Amino acid sequence: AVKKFKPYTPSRRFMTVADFSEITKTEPEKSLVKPLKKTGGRNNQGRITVRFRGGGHKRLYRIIDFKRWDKVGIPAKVAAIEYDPNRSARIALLHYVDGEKRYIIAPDGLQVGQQVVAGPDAPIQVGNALPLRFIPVGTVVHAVELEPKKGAKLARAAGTSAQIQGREGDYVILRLPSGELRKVHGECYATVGAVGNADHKNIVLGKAGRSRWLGRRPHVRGAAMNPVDHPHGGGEGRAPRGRPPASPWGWQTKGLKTRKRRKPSSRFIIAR
Amino acid sequence: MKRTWQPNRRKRAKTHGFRARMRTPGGRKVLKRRRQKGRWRLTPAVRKR
RNA sequence: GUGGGAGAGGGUGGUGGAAUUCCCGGAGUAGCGGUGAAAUGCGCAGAUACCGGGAGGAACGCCGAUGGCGAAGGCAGCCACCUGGUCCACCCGUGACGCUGAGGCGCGAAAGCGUGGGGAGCAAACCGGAUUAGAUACCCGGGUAGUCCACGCCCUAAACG
RNA sequence: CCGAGGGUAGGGCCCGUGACUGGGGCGAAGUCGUAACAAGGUAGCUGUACCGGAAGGUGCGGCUGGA
RNA sequence: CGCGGGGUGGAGCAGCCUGGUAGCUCGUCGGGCUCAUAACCCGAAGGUCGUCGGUUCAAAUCCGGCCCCCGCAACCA
RNA sequence: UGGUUCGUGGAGCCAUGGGGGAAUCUGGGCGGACCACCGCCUAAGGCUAAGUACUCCGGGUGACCGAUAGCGCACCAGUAC
RNA sequence: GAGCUAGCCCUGGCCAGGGUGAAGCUGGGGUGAGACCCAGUGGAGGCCCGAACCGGUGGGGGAUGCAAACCCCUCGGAUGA
RNA sequence: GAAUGCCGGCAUGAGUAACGAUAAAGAGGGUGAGAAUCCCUCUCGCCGUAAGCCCAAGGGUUCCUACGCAAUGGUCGUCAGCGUAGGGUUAGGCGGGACCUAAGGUGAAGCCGAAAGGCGUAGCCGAAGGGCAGCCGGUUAAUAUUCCGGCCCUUCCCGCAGGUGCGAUGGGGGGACGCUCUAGGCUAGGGGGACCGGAGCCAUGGACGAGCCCGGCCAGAAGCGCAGGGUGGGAGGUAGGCAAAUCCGCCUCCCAACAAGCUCUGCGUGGUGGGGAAGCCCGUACGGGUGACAACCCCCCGAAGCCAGGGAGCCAAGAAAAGCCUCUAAGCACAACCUGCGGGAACCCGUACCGCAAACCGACACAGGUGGGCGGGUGCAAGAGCACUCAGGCGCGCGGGAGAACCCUCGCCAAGGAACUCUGCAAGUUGGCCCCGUAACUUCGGGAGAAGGGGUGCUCCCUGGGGUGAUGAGCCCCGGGGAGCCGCAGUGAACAGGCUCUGGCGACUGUUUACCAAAAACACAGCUCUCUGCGAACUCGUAAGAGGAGGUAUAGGGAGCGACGCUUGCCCGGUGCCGGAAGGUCAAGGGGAGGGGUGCAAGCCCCGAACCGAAGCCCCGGUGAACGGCGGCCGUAACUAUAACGGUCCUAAGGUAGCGAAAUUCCUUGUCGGGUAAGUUCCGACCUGCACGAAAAGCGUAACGACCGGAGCGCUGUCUCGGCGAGGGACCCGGUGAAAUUGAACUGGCCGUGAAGAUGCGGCCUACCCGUGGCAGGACGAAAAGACCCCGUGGAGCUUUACUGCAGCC
RNA sequence: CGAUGUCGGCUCGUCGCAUCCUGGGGCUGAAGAAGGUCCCAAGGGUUGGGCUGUUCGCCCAUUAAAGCGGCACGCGAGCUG
Ligand SMILES: NC[C@@H]1O[C@H](O[C@H]2[C@@H](O)[C@H](O[C@@H]3[C@@H](O)[C@H](N)C[C@H](N)[C@H]3O[C@H]3O[C@H](CO)[C@@H](O)[C@H](O)[C@H]3N)O[C@@H]2CO)[C@H](N)[C@@H](O)[C@@H]1O
Ligand SMILES: [Mg+2]
Ligand SMILES: [Mg+2]
Ligand SMILES: [Mg+2]
Ligand SMILES: [Mg+2]
Ligand SMILES: [Mg+2]
Ligand SMILES: [Mg+2]
Ligand SMILES: [Mg+2]
Ligand SMILES: [Mg+2]
Ligand SMILES: [Mg+2]
Ligand SMILES: [Mg+2]
Ligand SMILES: [Mg+2]
Ligand SMILES: [Mg+2]
Ligand SMILES: [Mg+2]
Ligand SMILES: [Mg+2]
Ligand SMILES: [Mg+2]
Ligand SMILES: [Mg+2]
Ligand SMILES: [Mg+2]
Ligand SMILES: [Mg+2]
Ligand SMILES: [Mg+2]
Ligand SMILES: [Mg+2]
Ligand SMILES: [Mg+2]
Ligand SMILES: [Mg+2]
Ligand SMILES: [Mg+2]
Ligand SMILES: [Mg+2]
Ligand SMILES: [Mg+2]
Ligand SMILES: [Mg+2]
Ligand SMILES: [Mg+2]
Ligand SMILES: [Mg+2]
Ligand SMILES: [Mg+2]
Ligand SMILES: [Mg+2]
Ligand SMILES: [Mg+2]
Ligand SMILES: [Mg+2]
Ligand SMILES: [Mg+2]
Ligand SMILES: [Mg+2]
Ligand SMILES: [Mg+2]
Ligand SMILES: [Mg+2]
Ligand SMILES: [Mg+2]
Ligand SMILES: [Mg+2]
Ligand SMILES: [Mg+2]
Ligand SMILES: [Mg+2]
Ligand SMILES: [Mg+2]
Ligand SMILES: [Mg+2]
Ligand SMILES: [Mg+2]
Ligand SMILES: [Mg+2]
Ligand SMILES: [Mg+2]
Ligand SMILES: [Mg+2]
Ligand SMILES: [Mg+2]
Ligand SMILES: [Mg+2]
Ligand SMILES: [Mg+2]
Ligand SMILES: [Mg+2]
Ligand SMILES: [Mg+2]
Ligand SMILES: [Mg+2]
Ligand SMILES: [Mg+2]
Ligand SMILES: [Mg+2]
Ligand SMILES: [Mg+2]
Ligand SMILES: [Mg+2]
Ligand SMILES: [Mg+2]
Ligand SMILES: [Mg+2]
Ligand SMILES: [Mg+2]
Ligand SMILES: [Mg+2]
Ligand SMILES: [Mg+2]
Ligand SMILES: [Mg+2]
Ligand SMILES: [Mg+2]
Ligand SMILES: [Mg+2]
Ligand SMILES: [Mg+2]
Ligand SMILES: [Mg+2]
Ligand SMILES: [Mg+2]
Ligand SMILES: [Mg+2]
Ligand SMILES: [Mg+2]
Ligand SMILES: [Mg+2]
Ligand SMILES: [Mg+2]
Ligand SMILES: [Mg+2]
Ligand SMILES: [Mg+2]
Ligand SMILES: [Mg+2]
Ligand SMILES: [Mg+2]
Ligand SMILES: [Mg+2]
Ligand SMILES: [Mg+2]
Ligand SMILES: [Mg+2]
Ligand SMILES: [Mg+2]
Ligand SMILES: [Mg+2]
Ligand SMILES: [Mg+2]
Ligand SMILES: [Mg+2]
Ligand SMILES: [Mg+2]
Ligand SMILES: [Mg+2]
Ligand SMILES: [Mg+2]
Ligand SMILES: [Mg+2]
Ligand SMILES: [Mg+2]
Ligand SMILES: [Mg+2]
Ligand SMILES: [Mg+2]
Ligand SMILES: [Mg+2]
Ligand SMILES: [Mg+2]
Ligand SMILES: [Mg+2]
Ligand SMILES: [Mg+2]
Ligand SMILES: [Mg+2]
Ligand SMILES: [Mg+2]
Ligand SMILES: [Mg+2]
Ligand SMILES: [Mg+2]
Ligand SMILES: [Mg+2]
Ligand SMILES: [Mg+2]
Ligand SMILES: [Mg+2]
Ligand SMILES: [Mg+2]
Ligand SMILES: [Mg+2]
Ligand SMILES: [Mg+2]
Ligand SMILES: [Mg+2]
Ligand SMILES: [Mg+2]
Ligand SMILES: [Mg+2]
Ligand SMILES: [Mg+2]
Ligand SMILES: [Mg+2]
Ligand SMILES: [Mg+2]
Ligand SMILES: [Mg+2]
Ligand SMILES: [Mg+2]
Ligand SMILES: [Mg+2]
Ligand SMILES: [Mg+2]
Ligand SMILES: [Mg+2]
Ligand SMILES: [Mg+2]
Ligand SMILES: [Mg+2]
Ligand SMILES: [Mg+2]
Ligand SMILES: [Mg+2]
Ligand SMILES: [Mg+2]
Ligand SMILES: [Mg+2]
Ligand SMILES: [Mg+2]
Ligand SMILES: [Mg+2]
Ligand SMILES: [Mg+2]
Ligand SMILES: [Mg+2]
Ligand SMILES: [Mg+2]
Ligand SMILES: [Mg+2]
Ligand SMILES: [Mg+2]
Ligand SMILES: [Mg+2]
Ligand SMILES: [Mg+2]
Ligand SMILES: [Mg+2]
Ligand SMILES: [Mg+2]
Ligand SMILES: [Mg+2]
Ligand SMILES: [Mg+2]
Ligand SMILES: [Mg+2]
Ligand SMILES: [Mg+2]
Ligand SMILES: [Mg+2]
Ligand SMILES: [Mg+2]
Ligand SMILES: [Mg+2]
Ligand SMILES: [Mg+2]
Ligand SMILES: [Mg+2]
Ligand SMILES: [Mg+2]
Ligand SMILES: [Mg+2]
Ligand SMILES: [Mg+2]
Ligand SMILES: [Mg+2]
Ligand SMILES: [Mg+2]
Ligand SMILES: [Mg+2]
Ligand SMILES: [Mg+2]
Ligand SMILES: [Mg+2]
Ligand SMILES: [Mg+2]
Ligand SMILES: [Mg+2]
Ligand SMILES: [Mg+2]
Ligand SMILES: [Mg+2]
Ligand SMILES: [Mg+2]
Ligand SMILES: [Mg+2]
Ligand SMILES: [Mg+2]
Ligand SMILES: [Mg+2]
Ligand SMILES: [Mg+2]
Ligand SMILES: [Mg+2]
Ligand SMILES: [Mg+2]
Ligand SMILES: [Mg+2]
Ligand SMILES: [Mg+2]
Ligand SMILES: [Mg+2]
Ligand SMILES: [Mg+2]
Ligand SMILES: [Mg+2]
Repeated sequence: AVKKFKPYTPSRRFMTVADFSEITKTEPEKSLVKPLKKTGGRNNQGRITVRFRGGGHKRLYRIIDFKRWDKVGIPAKVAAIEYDPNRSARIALLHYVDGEKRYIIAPDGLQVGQQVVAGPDAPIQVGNALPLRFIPVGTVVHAVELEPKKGAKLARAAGTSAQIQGREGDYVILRLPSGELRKVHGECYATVGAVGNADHKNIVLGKAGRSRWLGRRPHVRGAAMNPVDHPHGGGEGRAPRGRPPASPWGWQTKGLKTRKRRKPSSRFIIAR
Repeated sequence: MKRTWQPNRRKRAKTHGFRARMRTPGGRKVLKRRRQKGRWRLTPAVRKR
């Protein structure tokens, strides 16, 4: 839906906030299962190695369930859907009959009170997790494992999915959010449905501060700098570059393919 | 204005203390040099309890 | 009201095959495209033609009509749901309850605008190749918006009987 | 007190005028090209959009005021 | 003032560096087609190569001096 | 590749990072590519005095200084600052 | 050497008093249902005036200074990047 | 004898400048060898959201007392933060530690690295964060929440007594949390009082008066009362909480839906303890006594503090661990653990004083900087603002006279009002609040405090709402209406926008050259390109590893452009990147045709053509929100002019829209038009664009701006054109007393001359010796071994298709 | 070049004369008035504004006139910037 504001201030005239109506009466989270201390820090042991990180709201990590094959066969009741500061998506709090409480990343269409479960069994319904094999060709799916028993790694961003395209002996072909065509092992779990919160892309930050709230420090142009700092630094009053556009570290930034050629992963990929 | 000396007993101790110098080869040599020199004070005297 | 009947009338979901284009595999050569005639273009880096597989999008041949439905604009493969109008029989009920309708409100092809999606074929603009005195055209080879979808605007027409 | 009127301040309407600019009307025999009327030599007309010295062309859908 | 590029039939251009032959398009002229004009078709005409000098057997062409033309430069103060 | 006087040189010898990979005296290395001959040694395990270097420390001597010299310090100096 | 300075990380603190009055909620109106429109309530904001505070705009003074960056009048922000 | 030489010493300027905020002083009396400066009293002035008081950090003897004055104090000094000596810092409850964890640090296991070393789960260290039991008075010259008095607590250990399965570093519960707005009841603090207490006091015209002045509390266990925080009770089934659980969790039925009940805090009350002014007398440097058997009561305001884990709203979604509750395991159940009561045990370190400052950081008793808490009263709409002022603390450690110029700071002015000048720079007008009233334009919010106005004090009369009180008085907030009064003037003092029009640039709030630039620069939401499939790309590191990310294409990196609106045309020839199982070339390697050196030979050892050989390049295609680029010369219309039209040459293609003498226009003050008496600027146009132009974006744009340009109104010492006045200096006296500079000096003008600008040489002219206050023409005056310029085969930062390497990648 | 601060403005002047004005004078194609042109002559005077950093210049309104130049393009230990 997206919340919109009137221009009672500049920067409030474009600003735009998510709709939280799917956030069920459960705004503060769940101890026990999560949260952990989350360790803010824009850099490695010592030095900054990703520029322009820092500031922005304190967070608690929700330790979510990315391998659903523990509770094969054990169903769970979806108890709530809550805000997760550390991902684009929303998260489902679910209660297993087992007693155990996990969070699943919350797919589009998930309703509270719903039944959900994981395993070879598993009715093909939104919320359920299955090894890729038993899932019908053509169904859209998410939180897909890359290699079996290694955890969900594909399609967890808000409003993303992959579609099952066909099969090939032990592998089923996937079409990933990027549009790539991937052979992913049959035995990999993946949960049916799309991610949801799909209006995430429609949000307009609206002002500088908002950027900072999310811990995004001001990014400065190479043009703004000096020859010591950047290939684009200097010279006089503005300058068009004077070389093929580059990163600060000298590599070209328009076109230069960067995936290494001889990756053994290659023989499992069929697209862009 | 604000000058450059902003005394702190803990800082002076953690920074220039006998135990800091002892911790690394760089520092151990400092004690060696100061000893051979005949320095009355190997490290700065940080006070208080 | 009871009882039926025809329908491309509307919205939503789902699905089928033919064909085009791209990919892969097989077999296979020396030309294929194209026009009034040609050229640009494509092709021994293996084209065109043929077979096999895959992907994707748009439009539904035959039925099909000089036919049907709608208030118009308009609506055409199939299935299901939801829903509007309408016509007949019976003459049961109400009982003048009617007609039109400034303004208002809604609907309104195509092209067009916004946000996001999709993009096979076609195709403004655009670039080529011919034609001409010149061609910013007609013909030829390419090709982006757009054409398709969702939501929101736009209100025009030979919206013509 | 009110009060003609003067003063100040800011609006609304109307008329006049302005370098320059926009298109228009009218003016016997200046230029370019051929768009239309005959299948006008690309049927025409049309709403829209884009492009073009110009008439105009082309895309989309429409109409018979054409076969 | 400095620099380097240019003047060729009526128009615009080639021809020079490897000296001896000046060619292309348009235009002009005569004829044909048409009722007529353009288009089109058949024929023809047309150039002291900016001027001055000599180098050579021979200069559009090589080298100097002027002359217009074009472009660049003129910076630190 | 380093070492040697040796800087790729006709470039040996002595070490080695990488690859291939023997033999036990009629076996192996060397004498400046290489080959023949004649000779010299006996690799891939270790230890080993003395002669040699140095002067914090003590002693001796000085065509060495004599308090701006001589050690930074003749003096409570690596101090005060 | 980051006891100045730059950035980030962990944990605390501070921001007088005024204005302006977004959404929403409530009632009323409108419709077939809506949109929408009226109040009333509400208390949003890199909103406004303005201290503390954080700055350093213009002018003057100061120039062997009170001061190796200061003072005076003036001025920007002051719930946020 | 020279080195802007080194070390030292002493001159010069010079009794000069200065003596550190313009908050300010005067006098009487002491002490003393000696008083502007020390003690005291009286008067005066300054601070008072401090210039008062309390914590922290830092400092480290500076605290208190006695005796001292050579030095330290910008003067003096009997004084002191100075010198000598002596004393002074008392804790189970305050802070820190025998408690816990954060970032980070260290680090067993483990990984890595020539060595040094680098990583690194558990653990350990790490604190203004969590946990945690003392409040109010009195004493010292100097400490006290530490000693003492009263009242009240916590842990241990050992006992008795009564309960229960007890029982772990292990499970679970809790602890446990954002920002803004906030209710109810409280305390802190404050205002009033005809009421209670109190020394006293009638002044100078009046007043013996519900007269003035001073003061009317603090702490406090159990138990109560008022607020308020936390929280459901059963019973079953159980596969999860990494063994086990009765615990938690999940399901299912019953009872509650309430704070009813249990707790747990805060506040009042409390046995009791304590405090208790003005004024007067005293002798202190200061405190003591009396006032007093002090009284110790009623109203009202009221927090940002308390109840606290209160409530509502919002998105950016808001530490950890221990203590504490509970659950069970090993074990043990003559243990143990809980509850009650006794007795005993309770260590270590800090404690002085300074602390917005003369004791801290600035070489100084330095106009600077320094974190947290309290910070009274009255008035001004409010307030931590502003004026006065409590408590309390100060007069800033040189003075005294004078009444010149000149400077700083301030006040006022005839007439004119920007004529000043680069510019209204500066200075002035304006100013708070209530009420009228407000345009273009606009993104519908704004522009808006637009503009422009009026009201503002005091007195009496009538009168409307609330709050606290019972529905009332008072007390406290807000209002309305009616007469009148005084002054030049009623936010009568202090604090408190000058306004408009129109362009440029940037959308906007923000950021920046700390110490000459705050901007039109950076940033910014947003837009497009491009890389990246996850052991991602990329970045740091030799590595291990880490960031990215405990993320996964709506995500992450790189680049540009920079809200928004309308839009971003053509060129892929070169360079870049992307795509091409063809070809050409291409190294090590493979291969050996063939030949060479020695050997009597078997042999050993050399070169070596075909030919198979990667990426890279060449070659073939693509691609401009990739690097970039986007023409010339002639002719032509029935007045001239001009050129829709044409010819030709070249290119990869020949700048479209829109803008244009511009932050771009050289010729240039282009040419018209507007503002003006007059306009190199400014605004609107034309286009002949030296040398605009479409994401180094193009043309626009409401709003915003300590940005930059132009105009007008208002107002003024900016100016005509100055004048006067104030105070701080300047000047004279007493006290302390520098500095750069300096070859030596017995240092005149003119015309000459001289290395070409002479106090010094020549001629001439002038001129008695020495100072004081002033002015700056000169001493090519001081200051910096010229910044510009050149030179040196001097140095650095930067660039690239300079050379040569290296990391990196293929 | 071990430093001669560099445009313009302001402030204060001063000097030369090849004089802009005023005084004196000759010729004039000087009727008079007013001009023209040369000679003598510096004693004194030589305005205020608009644009521009400007010097200069162009205007505006006046005037007896709106003089040229020198003094380190006079003058920054005098100011401005
Ligand atoms: N005529 C009415 C409107 O104006 C234009 O018309 C004007 C012009 O286009 C037109 O020009 C014509 C030209 O078209 C035609 N081919 C040649 C003719 N000689 C010209 O003629 C014109 O100019 C001359 C002077 O030179 C006058 O004397 C004459 O009257 C006038 N018509 O003359 C018209 C003036 O009246 C539009 N073209 C026309 O279609 C439109 O409807
Ligand atoms: Mg690192
Ligand atoms: Mg480290
Ligand atoms: Mg978008
Ligand atoms: Mg940036
Ligand atoms: Mg820069
Ligand atoms: Mg570089
Ligand atoms: Mg430039
Ligand atoms: Mg360039
Ligand atoms: Mg550059
Ligand atoms: Mg094939
Ligand atoms: Mg029906
Ligand atoms: Mg009937
Ligand atoms: Mg009737
Ligand atoms: Mg009708
Ligand atoms: Mg429509
Ligand atoms: Mg359409
Ligand atoms: Mg468009
Ligand atoms: Mg669209
Ligand atoms: Mg096509
Ligand atoms: Mg076509
Ligand atoms: Mg019809
Ligand atoms: Mg008009
Ligand atoms: Mg036609
Ligand atoms: Mg025609
Ligand atoms: Mg036609
Ligand atoms: Mg059309
Ligand atoms: Mg076209
Ligand atoms: Mg008609
Ligand atoms: Mg002819
Ligand atoms: Mg220079
Ligand atoms: Mg230069
Ligand atoms: Mg060597
Ligand atoms: Mg080896
Ligand atoms: Mg050997
Ligand atoms: Mg050998
Ligand atoms: Mg040998
Ligand atoms: Mg030999
Ligand atoms: Mg030997
Ligand atoms: Mg001697
Ligand atoms: Mg000595
Ligand atoms: Mg001696
Ligand atoms: Mg010495
Ligand atoms: Mg820091
Ligand atoms: Mg506020
Ligand atoms: Mg409202
Ligand atoms: Mg507010
Ligand atoms: Mg604000
Ligand atoms: Mg405060
Ligand atoms: Mg700053
Ligand atoms: Mg300032
Ligand atoms: Mg000065
Ligand atoms: Mg301020
Ligand atoms: Mg503000
Ligand atoms: Mg403010
Ligand atoms: Mg000498
Ligand atoms: Mg000396
Ligand atoms: Mg003197
Ligand atoms: Mg003096
Ligand atoms: Mg003096
Ligand atoms: Mg003083
Ligand atoms: Mg005063
Ligand atoms: Mg005496
Ligand atoms: Mg006062
Ligand atoms: Mg002492
Ligand atoms: Mg003392
Ligand atoms: Mg004494
Ligand atoms: Mg003294
Ligand atoms: Mg004495
Ligand atoms: Mg003492
Ligand atoms: Mg102990
Ligand atoms: Mg500890
Ligand atoms: Mg370590
Ligand atoms: Mg750790
Ligand atoms: Mg610990
Ligand atoms: Mg604590
Ligand atoms: Mg404690
Ligand atoms: Mg004390
Ligand atoms: Mg006690
Ligand atoms: Mg137990
Ligand atoms: Mg626990
Ligand atoms: Mg009290
Ligand atoms: Mg009396
Ligand atoms: Mg009282
Ligand atoms: Mg268990
Ligand atoms: Mg007393
Ligand atoms: Mg709460
Ligand atoms: Mg622990
Ligand atoms: Mg103490
Ligand atoms: Mg104390
Ligand atoms: Mg303080
Ligand atoms: Mg003090
Ligand atoms: Mg002092
Ligand atoms: Mg101070
Ligand atoms: Mg000090
Ligand atoms: Mg401060
Ligand atoms: Mg207060
Ligand atoms: Mg107050
Ligand atoms: Mg008050
Ligand atoms: Mg006020
Ligand atoms: Mg104040
Ligand atoms: Mg005046
Ligand atoms: Mg006056
Ligand atoms: Mg006036
Ligand atoms: Mg002026
Ligand atoms: Mg002037
Ligand atoms: Mg101006
Ligand atoms: Mg001003
Ligand atoms: Mg305005
Ligand atoms: Mg009045
Ligand atoms: Mg800006
Ligand atoms: Mg600066
Ligand atoms: Mg500044
Ligand atoms: Mg600024
Ligand atoms: Mg944009
Ligand atoms: Mg990693
Ligand atoms: Mg991570
Ligand atoms: Mg930019
Ligand atoms: Mg472009
Ligand atoms: Mg190109
Ligand atoms: Mg290319
Ligand atoms: Mg190409
Ligand atoms: Mg390639
Ligand atoms: Mg080879
Ligand atoms: Mg190759
Ligand atoms: Mg074009
Ligand atoms: Mg122009
Ligand atoms: Mg003009
Ligand atoms: Mg003016
Ligand atoms: Mg004018
Ligand atoms: Mg203009
Ligand atoms: Mg530009
Ligand atoms: Mg561009
Ligand atoms: Mg821009
Ligand atoms: Mg513009
Ligand atoms: Mg604007
Ligand atoms: Mg700003
Ligand atoms: Mg600004
Ligand atoms: Mg004045
Ligand atoms: Mg005066
Ligand atoms: Mg005075
Ligand atoms: Mg004196
Ligand atoms: Mg000297
Ligand atoms: Mg003399
Ligand atoms: Mg001379
Ligand atoms: Mg002499
Ligand atoms: Mg002389
Ligand atoms: Mg003198
Ligand atoms: Mg002088
Ligand atoms: Mg002076
Ligand atoms: Mg001078
Ligand atoms: Mg020099
Ligand atoms: Mg050289
Ligand atoms: Mg010089
Ligand atoms: Mg000198
Ligand atoms: Mg000098
Ligand atoms: Mg004369
Ligand atoms: Mg005369
Ligand atoms: Mg000016
Ligand atoms: Mg002069
Ligand atoms: Mg000159
Ligand atoms: Mg000049
Ligand atoms: Mg000068
Ligand atoms: Mg001077
Ligand atoms: Mg300047």
